Amino acid sequence: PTASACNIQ
Amino acid sequence: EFTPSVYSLVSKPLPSNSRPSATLDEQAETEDLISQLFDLTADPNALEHGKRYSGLRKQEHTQFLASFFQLPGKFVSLDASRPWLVFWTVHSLDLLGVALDQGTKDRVVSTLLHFLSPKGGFGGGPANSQIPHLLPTYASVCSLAIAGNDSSTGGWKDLAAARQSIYEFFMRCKRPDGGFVVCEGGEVDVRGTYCLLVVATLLDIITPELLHNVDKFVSACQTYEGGFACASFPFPEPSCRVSMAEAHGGYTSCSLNSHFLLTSVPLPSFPLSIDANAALRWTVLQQGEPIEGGGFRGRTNKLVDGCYSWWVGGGAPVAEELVRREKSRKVIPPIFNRVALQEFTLVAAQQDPGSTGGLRDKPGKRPDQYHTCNNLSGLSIAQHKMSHSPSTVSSNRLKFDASKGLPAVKPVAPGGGWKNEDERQNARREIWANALGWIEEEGGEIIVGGKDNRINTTTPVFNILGLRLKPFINYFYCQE
Amino acid sequence: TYIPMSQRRSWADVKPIMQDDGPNPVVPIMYSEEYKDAMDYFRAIAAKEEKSERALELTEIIVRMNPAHYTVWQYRFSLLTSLNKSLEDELRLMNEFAVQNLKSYQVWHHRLLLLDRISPQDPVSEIEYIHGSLLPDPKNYHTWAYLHWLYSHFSTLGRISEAQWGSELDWCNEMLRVDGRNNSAWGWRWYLRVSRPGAETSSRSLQDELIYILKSIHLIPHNVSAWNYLRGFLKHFSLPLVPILPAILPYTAFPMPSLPEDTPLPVPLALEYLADSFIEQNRVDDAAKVFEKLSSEYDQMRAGYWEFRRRECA
Ligand SMILES: *C/C=C(\C)CC/C=C(\C)CCC=C(C)C
Ligand SMILES: O=S(=O)(O)CC(O)CNC1CCCCC1
Ligand SMILES: O=S(=O)(O)C[C@H](O)CNC1CCCCC1
Ligand SMILES: O=S(=O)(O)C[C@H](O)CNC1CCCCC1
Ligand SMILES: [Zn+2]
Repeated sequence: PTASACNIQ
Repeated sequence: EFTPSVYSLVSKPLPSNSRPSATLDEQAETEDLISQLFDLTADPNALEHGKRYSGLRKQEHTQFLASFFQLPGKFVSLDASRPWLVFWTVHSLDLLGVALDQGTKDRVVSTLLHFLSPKGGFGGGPANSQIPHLLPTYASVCSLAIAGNDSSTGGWKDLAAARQSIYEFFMRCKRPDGGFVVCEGGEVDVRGTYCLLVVATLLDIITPELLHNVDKFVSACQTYEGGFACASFPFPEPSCRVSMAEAHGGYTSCSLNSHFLLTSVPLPSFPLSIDANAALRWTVLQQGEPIEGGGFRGRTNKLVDGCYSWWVGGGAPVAEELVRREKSRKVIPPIFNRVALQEFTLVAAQQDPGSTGGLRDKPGKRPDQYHTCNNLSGLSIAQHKMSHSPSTVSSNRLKFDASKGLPAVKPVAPGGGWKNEDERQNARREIWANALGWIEEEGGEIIVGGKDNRINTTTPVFNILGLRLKPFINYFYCQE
Repeated sequence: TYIPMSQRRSWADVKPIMQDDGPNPVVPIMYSEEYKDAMDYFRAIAAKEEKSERALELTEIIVRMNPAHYTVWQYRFSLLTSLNKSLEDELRLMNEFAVQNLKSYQVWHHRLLLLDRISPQDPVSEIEYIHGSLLPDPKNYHTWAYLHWLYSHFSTLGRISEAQWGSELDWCNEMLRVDGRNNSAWGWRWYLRVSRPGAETSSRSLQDELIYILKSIHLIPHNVSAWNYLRGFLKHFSLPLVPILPAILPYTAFPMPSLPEDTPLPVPLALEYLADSFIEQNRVDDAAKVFEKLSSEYDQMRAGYWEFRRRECA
């Protein structure tokens, strides 16, 4: 389970 | 018949056409992941032995969020986004129907107020370390609406006093083309526009000079696909404005929401129109197939992501309303699969049961605050039929008291403010009224898997509970 | 072993400032010894507004630990400007960051500011690097938006030659050859062929464009990217759908289709095309029927939307 690549800032 | 369950539909991969690519490799691999998880899981609509129960594990998610104590060192990558960590938590808890005690709320308020610069605006951390930024500003203002109140320690009082400074901060961010920098020397895109317009609307600090070209910057973001890109480039007022990237779920949400907020501003030939029907079309086209859990993706030919349930799904009723107004300009079933989306959340987006809790991008990814918040925000939009009701806006106009309100903002330019008190008050009424024009359609509720899955109703555009939005905006417009 | 900055000779003169988020703050983070110490001294540096080399080095220390610290990045660039540092050197530093950071808004904007200030007479070297940058992640949204800005900015200065545009279109064509499902590449092609101010719009430029779009669809009939591009194309140039219909009809069961293996029919987007064709001919009844088939059978996920379109006819 890898971390999600969702940056919003 | 118009919102079929994923389980009642044939699951078939996206056809290869005998031309394999890197995209298709990831798509298939992801199809297998989601498809298998659904097979392991019991159909939420049925009444199966040995199969996982898809019920919303609310207590697990609450505990995932409890981690109001301290965060592991690896959270340093978000040391500049602490107000988001606050918002994702206090908003999720609001959706999950879990209350914070007054003591804990006070901590939240105190923490955020320490992020407030006297010069105006909130930063991603303590004011003595970080400069103001439009995003932390939105996240902080929204968080104060959720965890604060109107007492001397409620935070709202402090916001009201900071109104002029926040406004002056907003003006320093303003570019001539209608775009805003997210901070001093910062980047420019609809994220900033969205966050700024939301706060300006709530705090009653909107002026003509604030909005000039802001509308044009957003319209020009719309691409051929129908969605909206991050920004538009002005070729030297400008000869023409060109979109600078793909139609994107997040930026489309920011664009639709921004434009919507502008439509209630009493300016002439404002705001420049968008292609509502193309926005709606792009929106509905981003919902995945049965094999991929009917979750939303953020871009054409990319993978579904739980966080887009809000960015894309949450934009649906804004686009739908704009389409409605479009048809009334010249002169009902649901516009997206409200059932499938909930199923994706319950089955695929939740952490495996009996573990850390929280919701996630997709199977195979670790849960986090961000996806927890956006998965549940989308779930809300899907469970509850949201609509902007003219009759409600009209009702708001009738009860609006223009004699009450906080002191007008002092414009940067002499003629930057409203022509006169009448224009300003009519503007205050329109902005306030429309901001409270969202209603949950009675009988429109759809709760897949049973009422124990129900969460609270979030407001489109703002993304905080109506019961927060009302007392909050009423405080700043003195309509309490 | 780490050496606290309080014991560093170069910093002995600086009194560090503690972080002030009040008492019992929420969402507090367990900073490392290094990170906290660096910020403790940054707070003092920025508070006194010291523009120095050590301040510059400190900013690199911090941003390396947290590539998203917009405050520190802002202070760094003001250092580059103030100290009149070599922006070319800094650009080469940014090539290291662009490797592992990938999706940091602050890294990319920093690169943008650099190239704005440097303002090279020919951006060809930067254009190349961006292309190479896209190999590990061909769909990096930051990168594509940056390439859009680079060409838009420098073309406004008149520094994009016809040879430059021409090679760019070659590179784009190659991107779509390697992955025709790369919607980012399609978006770029739209910029090169349609949206850019200097785009060639002739009654023969359109010919070539349709040829390209159609062949793309025939190679990959279920490619949503190609279909969207086709509709955006006809819509932008106000072209009739009817004449081109013969090339789409086969998918409802100028270049024509073959049929390729693993190609289930009908293609829902081809049905949308057919439906909108009927609307173009004012055959709302025939349009409704295909809209109803989309809602009932061929695209049930959007049953409600196609039902809306079917009513829009009546
Ligand atoms: C994986 C998810 C991604 C990359 C998030 C994209 C969405 C946005 C960017 C929208 C951000 C919106 C605001 C910060 C208001
Ligand atoms: O999944 S939820 O978050 O809804 C709740 C949850 O997991 C706890 N289950 C306990 C454990 C054993 C006996 C009583 C109930
Ligand atoms: O905005 S105010 O003038 O009220 C307060 C003030 O300027 C603080 N500046 C800090 C100092 C070092 C890190 C970045 C921000
Ligand atoms: O939709 S109803 O309100 O009719 C029924 C209801 O909510 C069922 N929730 C179950 C009950 C027992 C344990 C787990 C979840
Ligand atoms: Zn995501």
